[PDB]
Amino acid sequence: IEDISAMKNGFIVVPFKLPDHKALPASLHFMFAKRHQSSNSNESDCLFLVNLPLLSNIEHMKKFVGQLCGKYDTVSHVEELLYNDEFGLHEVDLSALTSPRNTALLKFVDAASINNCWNALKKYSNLHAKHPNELFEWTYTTPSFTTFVNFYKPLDIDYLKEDIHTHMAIFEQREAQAQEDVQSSIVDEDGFTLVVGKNTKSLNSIRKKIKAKKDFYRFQVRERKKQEI
Amino acid sequence: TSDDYVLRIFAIAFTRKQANQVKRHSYAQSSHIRAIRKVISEILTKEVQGSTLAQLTSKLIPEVINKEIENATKDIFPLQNIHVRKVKLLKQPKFDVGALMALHGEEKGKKVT
Amino acid sequence: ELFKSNIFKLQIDELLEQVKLKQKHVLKVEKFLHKLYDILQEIPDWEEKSLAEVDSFFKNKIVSVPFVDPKPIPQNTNYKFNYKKPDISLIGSFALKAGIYQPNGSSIDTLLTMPKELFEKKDFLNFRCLHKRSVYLAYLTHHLLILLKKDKLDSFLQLEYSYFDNDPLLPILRISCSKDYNFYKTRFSINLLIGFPYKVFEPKKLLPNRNCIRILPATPLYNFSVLSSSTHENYLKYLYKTKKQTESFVEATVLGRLWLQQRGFSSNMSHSGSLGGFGTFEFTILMAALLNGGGINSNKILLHGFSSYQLFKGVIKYLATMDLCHDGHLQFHSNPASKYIDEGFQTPTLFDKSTKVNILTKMTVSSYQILKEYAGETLRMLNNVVQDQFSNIFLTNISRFDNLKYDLCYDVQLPLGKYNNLETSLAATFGSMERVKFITLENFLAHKITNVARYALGDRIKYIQIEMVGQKSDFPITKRKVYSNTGGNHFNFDFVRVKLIVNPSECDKLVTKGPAHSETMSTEAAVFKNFWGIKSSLRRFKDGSITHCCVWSTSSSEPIISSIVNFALQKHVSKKAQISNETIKKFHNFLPLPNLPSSAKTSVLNLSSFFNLKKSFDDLYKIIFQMKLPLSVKSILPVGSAFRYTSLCQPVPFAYSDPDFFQDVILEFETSPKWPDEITSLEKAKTAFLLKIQEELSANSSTYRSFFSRDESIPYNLEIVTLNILTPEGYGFKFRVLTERDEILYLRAIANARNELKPELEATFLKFTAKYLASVRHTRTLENISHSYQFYSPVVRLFKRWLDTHLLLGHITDELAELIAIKPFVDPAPYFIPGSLENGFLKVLKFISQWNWKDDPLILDLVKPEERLTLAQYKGIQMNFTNLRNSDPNGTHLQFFVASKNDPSGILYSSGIPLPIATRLTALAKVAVNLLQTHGLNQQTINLLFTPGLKDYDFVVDLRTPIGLKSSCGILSAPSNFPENLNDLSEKMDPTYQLVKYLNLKYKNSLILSSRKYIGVNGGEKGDKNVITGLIKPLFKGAHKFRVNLDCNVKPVDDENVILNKEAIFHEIAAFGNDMVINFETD
Amino acid sequence: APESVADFERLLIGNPNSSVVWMNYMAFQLQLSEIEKARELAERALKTINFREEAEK
Repeated sequence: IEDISAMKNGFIVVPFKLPDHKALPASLHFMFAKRHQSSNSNESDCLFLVNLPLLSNIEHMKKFVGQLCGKYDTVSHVEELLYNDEFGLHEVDLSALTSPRNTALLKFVDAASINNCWNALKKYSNLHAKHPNELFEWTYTTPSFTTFVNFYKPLDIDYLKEDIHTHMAIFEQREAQAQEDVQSSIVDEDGFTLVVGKNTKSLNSIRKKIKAKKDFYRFQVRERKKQEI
Repeated sequence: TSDDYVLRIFAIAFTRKQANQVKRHSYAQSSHIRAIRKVISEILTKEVQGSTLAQLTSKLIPEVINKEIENATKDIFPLQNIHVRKVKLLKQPKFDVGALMALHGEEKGKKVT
Repeated sequence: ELFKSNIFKLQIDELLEQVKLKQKHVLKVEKFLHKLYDILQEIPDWEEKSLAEVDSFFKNKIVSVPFVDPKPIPQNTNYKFNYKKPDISLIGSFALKAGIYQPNGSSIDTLLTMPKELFEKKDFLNFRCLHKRSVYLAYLTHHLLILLKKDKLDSFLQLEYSYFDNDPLLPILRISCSKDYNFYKTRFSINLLIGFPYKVFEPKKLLPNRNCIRILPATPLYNFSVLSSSTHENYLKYLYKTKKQTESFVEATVLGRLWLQQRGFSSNMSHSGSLGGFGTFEFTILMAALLNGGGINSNKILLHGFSSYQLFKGVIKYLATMDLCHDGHLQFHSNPASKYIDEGFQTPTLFDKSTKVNILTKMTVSSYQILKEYAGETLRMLNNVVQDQFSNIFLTNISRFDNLKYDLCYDVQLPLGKYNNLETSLAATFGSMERVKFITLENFLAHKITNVARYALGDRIKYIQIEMVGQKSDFPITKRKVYSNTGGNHFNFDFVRVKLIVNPSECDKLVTKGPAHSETMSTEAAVFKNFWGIKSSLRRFKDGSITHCCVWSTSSSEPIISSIVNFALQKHVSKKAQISNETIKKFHNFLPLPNLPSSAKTSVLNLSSFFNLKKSFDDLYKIIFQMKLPLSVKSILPVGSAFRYTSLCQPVPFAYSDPDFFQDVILEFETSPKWPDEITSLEKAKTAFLLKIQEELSANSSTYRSFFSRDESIPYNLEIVTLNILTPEGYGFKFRVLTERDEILYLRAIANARNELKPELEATFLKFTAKYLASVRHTRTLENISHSYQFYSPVVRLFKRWLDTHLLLGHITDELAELIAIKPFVDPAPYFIPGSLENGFLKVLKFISQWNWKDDPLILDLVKPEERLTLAQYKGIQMNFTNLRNSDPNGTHLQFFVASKNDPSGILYSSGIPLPIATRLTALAKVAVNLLQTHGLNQQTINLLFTPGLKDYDFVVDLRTPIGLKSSCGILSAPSNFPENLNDLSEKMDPTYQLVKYLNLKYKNSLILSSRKYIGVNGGEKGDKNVITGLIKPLFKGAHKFRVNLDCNVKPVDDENVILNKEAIFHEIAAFGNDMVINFETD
Repeated sequence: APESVADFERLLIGNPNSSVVWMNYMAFQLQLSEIEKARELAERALKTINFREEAEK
């Protein structure tokens, strides 16, 4: 359990000791990190993290990278962290549908910062290999009585009014533009116009919306005579 | 209804004229008449089968059922004076004084001597 | 009739080939009884001897004469005693050739018929022929004993005395065996019966109206005993003749025998606190008489060309429609058709004229009534065309537990003592006429106690029975009768236990109304005032009536029927009797009790708090319907559990710490076709409507309080808003908007989702329609069926309480709990409808323990007693179940399956439930019925079934909230206003529910949890203690490959293979509940 | 290494999204020659596993 310093699939184990609780007679909470490879602009300079602790927020990422840089004399400025869906409440985009789990992404400010913290976590893995005490301790922002009644808090009428107002306003704007587009007498490049029924609103909705006689001929009555006789 | 009260409901509706009407009368074709009968029959059957008798009375007081009929048949033909004209009980189920006391809302003597 | 005919007949022939006898055992007992015939003809005779002579005889012999009571005395025996060679005959189901292979053990009768030249025409007066029979069988068993000591079968033979189906006037001989005539493996026994020939005493002199013990009242049991012993064999000849005349006599016989055995009925003497009087023999005589006739016209209602099922349906419908006791009776001729007469002789009366015998004198009136009710119920389930009822009729023993067989029960200890002690112990008298009407004191006290309890209760019950706790029927050869001394007596019992089929609509009547009042006191009001004594008085009512009555006081711990039977048996029977039912006492105590005035006197059939809730809600209803809006308010429908009378506790004003405080109400607007076509814009329009209603409410109804709660209980809809309304009746609601646009946008998202996204969105839409669409119809029909079945609401309250104690409520939904609780009322078979809290709760748990959801489905006919499920709908739901169990044959995705008219899918209230939770619930019901079977019903076992197990739990977290919430929750060990800040409302709210829920949404991949939802009842005395019990899934218990979507907190054992990180999980639980984790216990 | 239907089901209770234990279950059903049953439980694997694992789909 001590020589397990990294993983052969590229990931690197990141441990975190936990304090002596009153009801428990120390742990090492293991996380995993690997640099990201993506073509999107906002997912560049990114670190994939697996098995994060509870409520792994930007403040605790700042604390961890501060521990790392203050130990290893590096510099690594955190920019933003992505995909903090730790409870399973945002996996279906129902809105755009009808119109990456237990893991997160961590974006930095430059490749210098990301390679500095990458070397810092490599040295943290070597710390886990040789000396399991020189590691860091993970503090949780404790979800307590105040945070749970904060979840129980009734909503603000000002926030409600402003949110409904802006949402309804931009929805009326985009819906009016969509109606103008779908009933603005569209004509293709070659002369080819589309038929639109009244009270249709979306071209996407249009795309989603997208006898014989046997006794007559003489050969027929002759084959009927043949099959009867 | 769900309370097993076999019931019979009569409704009437008149074919009004629009806001731009220059024609004197506003008569409906027989196809529109038969279509509106179909829609009204389905509406009445659906709502009073989903409801119960006390719930039916609570729907029947504030004229909501004719409002639903009008909101549905605004596209077939514009109507007016839509009303559930008559309700007629036809069968009555097994008795329930407990249900009566519940939908309505034990007592001792005075020791006569 | 064809479909049920085929299936019923194949089930009948299957059952008979299952229970068929053993012909080698038949030949064994046949050669044995032939050997007994040889032994009988080797037995010599005894001449005319006096009492002193037979006294010296059986005094120097070890055998004592089992004399009938009272004994013969030398002052009135001037006649003598004699024994000659009797006539031999064979009687039984074996003699009718309709035997089976009984597991417990059967017995075959053989008759020794006395000689006429030994008889005289002055022997049927004053126990003369009875003492003749007693010394006759004494000499028989003596010489059988000496011939057994000759043939040396004594090493495995067992010879004991007995009574003819517990007839103390008719002592018989019993022969059993133990481990070449070793017949013990046959499980058969031999009864030696001693009878009189045909026409030895005049049957019109021995009709039950006649007196035959001089001292004038009739001697009915005396008459029947001697006349039946005179005319045993002619009946058997008649049964054989009718059996050879028809074709399926033995088949109808075995169906009747197995049916009465499953019911718990037999030919035993029922008059002394036992259930019997009608068994196989009387069943055969009834078959013979009904093929002999039956109608009032004396027409042949039963046809000889019928089948087995036809004869059985005929007898059950005939006994359901024909009274034999009160206002009618039946009469036949064994040698002449059977004719029904409209005269009931106040006893079950089937009267043979050819020998002048009523055959059901072994029956009591209450036993006849419950037999007729069982006949009517089985007639109903035999007309059940939709569902099969064969396995319910024949393959269920109903007489295993008295508390399940009967709704109410009480134990009463009787220290009466002795024959001279009855005069100062019993309040009633036992004189010469009392002795001649009941020869046996057990029959005397039994008929007395049934009469006094039946008069003192009357309308309050349906049916009454008494079980004389301690009765026996056998006694050794060296005894004159049965001797017992325990229980404060010298008779064959310990105490009594009274059982009661109660009327639920006539239980909570608070007055015991009697007759009217005039100046001249009538006989009825007179005997009413004498019976009730001090308790009786004269009260007037608001309508202007002057009638005698007596007035009780309800309680939250015992019923009025218990108080009445207490007063009645303590007054009119004996001053030394001890009455209790501590079982139902602790049931009513364990029922939650609300913090309301007069809750101690409030009984269980008071829905007054529910009615106050409904009235305040109707006020709010009127306010919203007079409110004006850009739409017109189409409908407002409550769907709350307190509305459908099933919340764990009755609602208390201002008790907002209740989990069922804010009842749900579905608000639904008119069909304005200008709704937004997108889901979020539609939702935010709903929120804007609720905000407008809230502003107008705060404007013009300022006495109410109101706020918005961010609900997201439905998945993937992050903007649900519930308008919480607080009304100064101390009550709370949450309003939400239903829309056909919600329905169609959910279906559009279903159609637009990807092929692997389809099951998740299907589950989301299923939860949505469970909350919004099936819920309203469910609460509607549940309200109606509850008001038809009153006791459903207390049994579902106590059942949901039991599930909260066993922590299964975190997964089990209230609707599923309601459906499994309403199952026994809508499906009473084979029992009756429950009318007591204990009876209903135990029927629920009995069905759950006997249930097998892997194979057995469940459909419920939500309907009042006699819009049922038609055959087409039933076949459709069965096809739904068979396709679903073909798509899931073991229950990984769905374990239970309950359907109704509201749910043609049967999946709505069963989804989202793990099979560990399922098997834990099933094993809990199983261990409950096992502890009830073994340890016996008492309050200790009540406490054992109510305590949680706290076992098989991989981790156990004991938490305690710092604030007590029991008094604020409104259960007695109180709030009186709403505080100024809704934030402090949320502060006084309880968080551990959302704790365990969010922890489950985090670790649903890996962990499963169970918590206590209702702290005000399961938090100890202060109402503050909870426990989180958590299981780990076995794959994540194992060690696997570290994936990018492995979805667990792991610890690597290798550089590629990882195992779960258990103590890190435990530390995360401690972190999430840091302010509330008090103790942790690992596996 | 599960061997019976009950412990196979309990290990699917361990993980129902585990194509490994789904595959071992249907492989046991092929070696015991219940091919319709293995095919049907493969359809059960379709309707029980999640949508994030397109690789295991």
